Amino acid sequence: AHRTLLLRLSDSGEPVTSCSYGQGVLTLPSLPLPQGKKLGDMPVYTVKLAIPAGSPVTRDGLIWTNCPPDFSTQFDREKFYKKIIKTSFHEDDHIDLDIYVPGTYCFYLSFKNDKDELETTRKFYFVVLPILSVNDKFIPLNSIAMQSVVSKWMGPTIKDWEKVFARVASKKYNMIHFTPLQHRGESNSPYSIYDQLEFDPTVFKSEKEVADMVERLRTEHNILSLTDIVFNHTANNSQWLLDHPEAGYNHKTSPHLISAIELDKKLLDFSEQMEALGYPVDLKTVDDLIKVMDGIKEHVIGELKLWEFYVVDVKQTVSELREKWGNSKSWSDDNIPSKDDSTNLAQFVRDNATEPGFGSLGERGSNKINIDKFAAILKKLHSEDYNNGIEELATKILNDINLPFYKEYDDDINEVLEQLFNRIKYLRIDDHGPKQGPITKKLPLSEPYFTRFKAKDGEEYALANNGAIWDGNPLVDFASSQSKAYLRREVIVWGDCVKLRYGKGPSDSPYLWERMSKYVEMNARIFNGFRIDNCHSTPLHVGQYFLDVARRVNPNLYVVAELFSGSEAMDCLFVERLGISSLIREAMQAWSEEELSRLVHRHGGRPIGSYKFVPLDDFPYPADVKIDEEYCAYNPDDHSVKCVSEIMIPKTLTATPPHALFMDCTHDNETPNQKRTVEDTLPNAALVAFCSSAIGSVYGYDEVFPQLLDLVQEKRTYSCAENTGISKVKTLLNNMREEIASEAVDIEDSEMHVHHDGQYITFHRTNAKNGKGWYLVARTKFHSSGDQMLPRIKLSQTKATFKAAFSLERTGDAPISDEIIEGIPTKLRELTGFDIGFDENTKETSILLPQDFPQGSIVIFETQQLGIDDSLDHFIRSGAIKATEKLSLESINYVLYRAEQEEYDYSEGRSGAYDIPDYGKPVYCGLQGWVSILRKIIFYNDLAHPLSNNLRNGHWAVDYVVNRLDLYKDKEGVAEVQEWLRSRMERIKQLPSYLVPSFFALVVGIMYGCCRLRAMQLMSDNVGKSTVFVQSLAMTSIQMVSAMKSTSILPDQNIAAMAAGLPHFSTNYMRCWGRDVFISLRGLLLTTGRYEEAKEHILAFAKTLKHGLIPNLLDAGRNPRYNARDAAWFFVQAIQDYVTIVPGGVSLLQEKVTRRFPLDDEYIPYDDPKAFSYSSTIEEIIYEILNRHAGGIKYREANAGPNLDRVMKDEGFNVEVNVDWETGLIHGGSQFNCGTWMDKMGESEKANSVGVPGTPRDGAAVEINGLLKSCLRFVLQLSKDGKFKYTEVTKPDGSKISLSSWNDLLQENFERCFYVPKNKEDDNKFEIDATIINRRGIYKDLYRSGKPYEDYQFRPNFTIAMVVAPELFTPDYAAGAIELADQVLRGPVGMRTLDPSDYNYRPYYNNGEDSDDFATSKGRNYHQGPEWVWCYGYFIRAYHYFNFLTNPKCQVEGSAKKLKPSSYLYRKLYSRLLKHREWIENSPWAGLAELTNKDGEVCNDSSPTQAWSTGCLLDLFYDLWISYEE
Amino acid sequence: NCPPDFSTQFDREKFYKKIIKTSFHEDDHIDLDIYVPGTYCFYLSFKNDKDELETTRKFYFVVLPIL
Ligand SMILES: OC[C@H]1O[C@H](O[C@H]2[C@H](O)[C@@H](O)[C@@H](O[C@H]3[C@H](O)[C@@H](O)[C@@H](O[C@H]4[C@H](O)[C@@H](O)[C@@H](O[C@H]5[C@H](O)[C@@H](O)[C@@H](O)O[C@@H]5CO)O[C@@H]4CO)O[C@@H]3CO)O[C@@H]2CO)[C@H](O)[C@@H](O)[C@@H]1O
Ligand SMILES: OC[C@H]1O[C@H](O[C@H]2[C@H](O)[C@@H](O)[C@@H](O)O[C@@H]2CO)[C@H](O)[C@@H](O)[C@@H]1O
Repeated sequence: AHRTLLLRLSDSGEPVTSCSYGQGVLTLPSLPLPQGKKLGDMPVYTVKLAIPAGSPVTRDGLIWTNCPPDFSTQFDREKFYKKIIKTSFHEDDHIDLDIYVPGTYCFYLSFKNDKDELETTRKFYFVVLPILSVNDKFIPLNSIAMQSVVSKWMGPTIKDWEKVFARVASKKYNMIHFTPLQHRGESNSPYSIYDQLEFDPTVFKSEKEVADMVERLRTEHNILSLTDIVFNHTANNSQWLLDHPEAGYNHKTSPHLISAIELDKKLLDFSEQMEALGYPVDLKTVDDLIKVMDGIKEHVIGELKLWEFYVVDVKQTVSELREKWGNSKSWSDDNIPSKDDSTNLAQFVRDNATEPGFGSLGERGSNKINIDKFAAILKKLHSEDYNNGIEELATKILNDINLPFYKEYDDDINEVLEQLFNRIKYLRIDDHGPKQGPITKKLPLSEPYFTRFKAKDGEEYALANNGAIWDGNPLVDFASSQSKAYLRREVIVWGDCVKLRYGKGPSDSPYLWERMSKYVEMNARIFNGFRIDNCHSTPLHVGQYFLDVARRVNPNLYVVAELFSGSEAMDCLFVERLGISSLIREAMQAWSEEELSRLVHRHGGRPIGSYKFVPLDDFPYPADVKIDEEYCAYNPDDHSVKCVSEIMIPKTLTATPPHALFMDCTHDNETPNQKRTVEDTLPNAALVAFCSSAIGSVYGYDEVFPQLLDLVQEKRTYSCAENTGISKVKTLLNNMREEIASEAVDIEDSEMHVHHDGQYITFHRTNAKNGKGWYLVARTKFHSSGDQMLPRIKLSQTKATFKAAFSLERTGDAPISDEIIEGIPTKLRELTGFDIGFDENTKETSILLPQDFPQGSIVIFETQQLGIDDSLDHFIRSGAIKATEKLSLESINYVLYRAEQEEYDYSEGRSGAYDIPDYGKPVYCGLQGWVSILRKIIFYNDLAHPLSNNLRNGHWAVDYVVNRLDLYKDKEGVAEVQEWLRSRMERIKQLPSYLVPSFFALVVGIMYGCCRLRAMQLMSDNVGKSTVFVQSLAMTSIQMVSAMKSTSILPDQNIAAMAAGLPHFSTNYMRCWGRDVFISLRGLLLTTGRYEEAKEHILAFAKTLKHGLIPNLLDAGRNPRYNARDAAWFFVQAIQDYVTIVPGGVSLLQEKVTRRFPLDDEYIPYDDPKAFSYSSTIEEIIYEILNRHAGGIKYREANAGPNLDRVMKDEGFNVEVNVDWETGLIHGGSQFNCGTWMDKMGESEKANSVGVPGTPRDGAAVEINGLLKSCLRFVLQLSKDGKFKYTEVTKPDGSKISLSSWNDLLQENFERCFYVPKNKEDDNKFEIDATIINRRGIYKDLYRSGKPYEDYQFRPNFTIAMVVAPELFTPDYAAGAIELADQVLRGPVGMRTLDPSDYNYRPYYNNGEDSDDFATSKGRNYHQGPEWVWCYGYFIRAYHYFNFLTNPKCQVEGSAKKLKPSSYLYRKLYSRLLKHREWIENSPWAGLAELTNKDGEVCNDSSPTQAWSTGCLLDLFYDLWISYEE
Repeated sequence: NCPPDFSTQFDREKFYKKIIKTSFHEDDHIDLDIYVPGTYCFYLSFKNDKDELETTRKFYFVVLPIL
């Protein structure tokens, strides 16, 4: 059906963690194949790789992976296959990896670097677990019960072994771990394997003999089998070690150990003649201890030549100086240090005149000096004649060279004998190991560090034997040249075993790799898996190769490993590359009760009430996505991985901690009888069995054997005594886990709580799906530590049921037989007296233990959380899509957003946002306010967050989500969304309190994603198919477009009105601004597809025309202050954008509005019969704007006075506009007016700025004139097609000018007036006064301005003209001018409003400063430094256009021979949008800010989400889409 | 760069798509309807043996005027 997982990648190709589970591995969940399907009928899993659009990896990117393309192809570690990444600046690319067989798979990405070179990422691995079945019943990996049995203690017959099989089958173990069933070595230790390819001749005689026995275990007792596989060593008496001695490290293969060889055979030879002089041959005195140390000091150390292995032979080098003095005898460069600095001169010969391998160990005289270069230096430093003090000088230098080698020797020798008398002490003088036997040939004082033998070839070789250094990184081969452990005697050896020298591959040891390969695949044909002892000491490349050979034989190979590397990161890396399926954890390692509770806590599961993952505001919602319309397209027989909700966003693949196999006792650790007591066997195994993982035990733990069985010596056989000790309880524990294994699946599905009080340990296993759970109270018996009483156990909203209870008591000591390993007689008494009280009011269960509950006892309770059944998950994950069926792009605003000021409008100031105690209020009243807070909470499972605490303290926030929609119930689809929330929140309140936070965030997250998907479906294709960043930008359209009660765009009705920004531009007269609305109209309404909403805004604002201008402040239809010279031209530009984009957009021109003002610029009140009066067409409105400007405007603001503006002076109200008809430019404004987008009127009475504009833009502004040229071009081609009637324009005196002539006037004079030439020799043709100038190569910001220096200020306003009227700019002038803005005026998110090099530059805006500074006080800096985000949009829109025309590197051949931008340009565009994507990601408001202080500094006064901030970035994405993506 | 119909004007650099019907047996025939005399050219794009995009030369043909 659907076995697909989503693996999202970052911009650097690294996998993205969906949740924080800790250091882990991309493991895919172990699930059975579909009903009646084998390996190869279909892919086991499909990993959907998601690459971000426009990311640096997409540039000529390829996905490499060693995943075979089909089931027919075998797996190869180093054969990677190509996959092409479909590059796009809008749409992410998805690449499927079909996997047909479990194993280890990795992937890396290759791409074109920014240096046009090739670059490669890391290799990222992911493990597909094997499928474990016995006959035809699937065995979940976390329900494995493994019984480890040692071969040599099971009897001499195959049927005598099958007696042991029946015993462990009654205890209901489902897996048996075998110590290697091969022919054992001399010492008969199970791990010293004589021959790897031959089984034990005593029991088996063929491979089929063991294969039939293992298959018998499968069909008879329903038990799988696996063995140990030994890679690191082999027995010291293998006949192939004689035939092929190079398989281990010897004096030929590893020459550095020659020094350690001559020391090992110097001690076996010493211990054999030791007794002759032996003052303390075998004693236990303090004087005895020192006398053997003196014997070591004098009999071997003094007889080992002072060790020339380090020291250069002093006199034998001087002898080799006179011998050929007269050959190569000359040096050159003066870098030879003076003899005064003896240290520098001594090491200078070390770096220059030395033989290969200086410092390293090897042969006896391994460290040597190159004589021919040394004598050449001696002749250059002292004299060419030898007798001139060379014998003195050459010896002085060599002695100084050997000074560090001598101190390297004294530090080595001290560690040689300190390790000796500290090891001989414990071995002989019994501290904890009684073994003071007289030195024999079997047991000398020296442990054989090297196994000596005579081979074929003639030579007598000397291989060593592995072991373990006490402390040290296990990744360092103690036999390799990097370690000095065999020399300094820092190795605890195993004489039974012998080195296995693998190299970099099969080339260093051919026969060893071929033998181990055939040895691995032999056991792979028979058994179900392997066990690797000390896997951390086996090299990676060695373990990788052989485990892959095994998986080719047994595709369902189950790998266990005792892995204790340096850290958790190295443990995960070994699990990643080797394909380990389970890690061994030992419960006997816990020294105290608290360490056991912490060990059990690590492998028990997740906390109770843990948050569930949901796609939120960080996912793409493709409008064309498949949907489980009622979460019903699932069949239990398909065994498909489920999506999170009705939306079919597949299950995310995230790193999870590697699976654990918890062993209550292995075959190497001491018995509970030894480390603790025998009674602890019951509570220890119960705590382990309750963990949500695989469990196991060694044979004898359940049968309470007295002490740890010596794997080397002991020959006794396991007892056939049945049903001893815990055998009854393990049958219960394993049978109970079989009931749980049927439904428990992933990591979020099993929860846990563990408590430790004194000697008691509490375990509460809970299934998060149905609410069924187990409660374990286990009193541990580490020591007999007196009576302890456990307090009253309290379970909230839960009912408990007694299951079973036992006590383990000791009845004397164990028998002492020489034939049979018999355990300690124990009584298993069932317990009673447990009182389970249930309060029928508070629904609280209390549990009291009886006083007869001795240490070493347990009691298991079956428990069930109240309010949860099996049908709870389906009821929450269904119906939300049908509930959002009737939602509109307007109605989604009330479900998801609504600021507190917007909510006060509908609620008259009564409601607002829910206040979270000890935190604050969410940013929006809708679901977005919750999602913005919950995403970080769900990611970290922060159950201690103030919101998490409040959710389980009561149902206030639960009812708040449902009760909000009463304000907007009458709107389209909101009622059905509220009913889905009402029914689901009602069902949630019936749950336990501690489970409400996880379920509250799940219901809110599901409805949010359905509302966000519904939005992408209602929008256009370019938005509903793009990256999260583009869709997040598009959701700002829903944040701003809303219906209100205190304001609107129409004076007679209350309809949808685009707000300027939230929350400070949303209510009353502060909401609608004509300048802002039509700058954002193309991005928020046209790019998104809200064509009808864009028409309503154009028509409504057209009604409020006056003075041939559009009002800055639109109060619906009453008092619309006309303080704007900028607004009317952005308005007429939005009309062109409407007609250009909307199909049949020319119909807007003939739309009849009811112009609420007379043609003559007068003043009619709201209630006036002359308000409706006449009708106006958009054709007429556009012409009225063009001709009124040309004909000369003349007006003073109506109702001027303190009532209008409390700061504007009287002369400021009379602002005017006229067209200079020699240039075509539209000038206008005064130094007392602020009629541009930089609208800041001073209001500081302490700085004396009241009424003084901070940025008065009087004269010709680049924005106004650029929009004028675009409007003229639009109406010219409009008449050429027959859509515009008017073609004449009258000038103030009375003459007529054709509209074409006005367009030609600007075309011929715009660049001449504004452009500042970069060379001073061209200043004579561009109307420039060079005395007042800042930088050259700049398009001016103003023309004929009141302040002449403000004319030449570098401001981002010229880019608006570059976007709307590119014909006014010669390409090379515009490209160089906009490159200056990129280096100087471009901030990280916002565009610097003023050149930082200017003297008026104050980039910090703090409206509320009461100082005497003419700028900082009362926020006059508004547009004099601060970085605005919308100007960034117009900047990059023209940065892309003019770099595409100028720079030849920004162009590449396209289909149909249309010039398309290069990846070099897309790379530069993508980089300049990273800060915007980070901003909208990590902001509580799901948008982009209005303003930013200097260099990205957050401005508190800035509105956190602004309409035209995100709308101008959507303009760029639509530009690249509508022009190239065809 | 042949216009699709007589209403569409001629552009030197605006080329139009035509799909080649691949077959191992049958050749494909693609018609180029010309409505006005002038200079017309055609080139072919295809998937290279390197799985890349490759283009042939521009091949011109002249339709003489009617006098
Ligand atoms: O209903 C009648 C109406 O009459 C009066 O309205 C006028 C104001 O008195 C008058 O000052 C003016 O308001 C203008 C202002 O002159 C102009 O410079 C501009 O102001 C900036 C602010 O300087 C700036 O700080 C910022 O204000 C934000 C602030 O940063 C933010 O942190 C938060 O506090 O919200 C503030 C806005 O509420 O941005 C603005 C806007 O760019 O624009 C102002 C609005 O046009 O002209 C008004 C014309 O009606 C009375 O004063 C008013 O109370 C009456 O309701
Ligand atoms: O010239 C006054 C005008 O420009 C200043 O900028 C430059 C100036 O253009 C240079 O000639 C020289 O004087 O360095 C000045 C910067 O220190 C001021 O920045 C500007 O505010 C002023 O109006």
